[PDB]
Amino acid sequence: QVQLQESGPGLVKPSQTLSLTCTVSGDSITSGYWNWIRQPPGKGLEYIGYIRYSGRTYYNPSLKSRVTISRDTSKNQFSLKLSSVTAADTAVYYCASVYFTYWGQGTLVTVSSASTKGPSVFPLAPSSKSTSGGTAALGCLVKDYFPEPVTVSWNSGALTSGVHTFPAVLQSSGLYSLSSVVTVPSSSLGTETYICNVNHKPSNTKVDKKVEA
Amino acid sequence: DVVMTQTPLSLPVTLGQPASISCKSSQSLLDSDGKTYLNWFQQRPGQSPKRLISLVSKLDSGVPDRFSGSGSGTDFTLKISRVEAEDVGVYYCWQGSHFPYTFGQGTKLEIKRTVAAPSVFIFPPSDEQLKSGTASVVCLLNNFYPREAKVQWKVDNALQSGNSQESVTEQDSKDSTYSLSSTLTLSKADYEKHKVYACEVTHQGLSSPVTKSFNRG
Amino acid sequence: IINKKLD
Repeated sequence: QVQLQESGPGLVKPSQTLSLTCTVSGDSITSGYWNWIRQPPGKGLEYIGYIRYSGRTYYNPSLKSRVTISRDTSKNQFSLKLSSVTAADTAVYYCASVYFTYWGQGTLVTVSSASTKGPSVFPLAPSSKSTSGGTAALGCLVKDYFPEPVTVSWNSGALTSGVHTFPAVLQSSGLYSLSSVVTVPSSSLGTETYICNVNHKPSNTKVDKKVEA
Repeated sequence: DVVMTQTPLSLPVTLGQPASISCKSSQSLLDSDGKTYLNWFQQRPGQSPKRLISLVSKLDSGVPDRFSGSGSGTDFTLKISRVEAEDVGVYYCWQGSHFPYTFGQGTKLEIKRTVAAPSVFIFPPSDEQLKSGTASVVCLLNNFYPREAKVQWKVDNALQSGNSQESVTEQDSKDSTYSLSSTLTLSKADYEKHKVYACEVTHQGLSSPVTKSFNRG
Repeated sequence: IINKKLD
């Protein structure tokens, strides 16, 4: 099947230019149609436009004066440029194949003059008061970062079931914070190592935190 | 452009019951080539939209036959004969017969499932965070239904007010449950003044309130 | 399965 993945800066200052790239695996972009579409916070979907098998582009006339879509067939990548951004351009941006059959995972772009800042990562330590019979909870507190999002994985992706990463909350400081927790067997404590892996792309920070009982 | 409008925007549905979503467009979508390019996406929580229905009623690949679609020209309906847990998400109608393609606001389908009580856990702040001057005490409510829950903090039996913040996950696509975090925020200085930190939970799934607490030692 | 006008 065709796989797509978008990449680009999560933070853009007002009146600057947003740049995003979509990398396509499994089929050549010389052949299809390649779409961009965005999802502003709580505000449905907005079509941006496409580039064709031949390089021809179509742009949503809502954006066409500030938008460019281009491609690098050598890298099997197409890209998005949206100039003179405002907070109205804050959204999740997705790339997608023809007929929107295959999708990337999306990338959040935040339009703001505030500075980026990576998170502090504190352990939510399993105790006797975070164990319910056979079940113990442990986690990571991911605090005071901007902008969204952070990605949290456990033991580098080997621990998938039982994970809850909570939605971030905007504190009155202007910084975000969330917790990621996981439930595991109480028998696994002391013998199984548990590490949360925090990715904050907007600040180019990755943090690994060992969580000990 | 062509405007798409969905109703309701919010749709609570009991597991196993039917569900209906209406979509209306400001223009006919019947093209002169005989085709009607009204389509539906399903956006599962934390995922991108996915093709659900194409051309009013053709189910896209991998879509269960509990889904149906209907209408002509300007009035459209998405139907789920029996709602199952995997149906959690936002549903968008969209239009591909006029450029630009345009999308509905989306209807959020929330699932009513069996009532189930949370499992409650409490976490003391790590010694490391205290060195920064702030204390975060986390109380976790895991896998419960419905989303409504009362979480009170008590510090040495003193009811806490205005220093807490809650966050709730989207409901699970397999379990239809919620999980909740409640975070109590104090200065290190104030955290060191007191001994017992308690998280007290009431929920429709509980005969009695449940308290989790720790001794700061 | 075509769901869209492309041009």
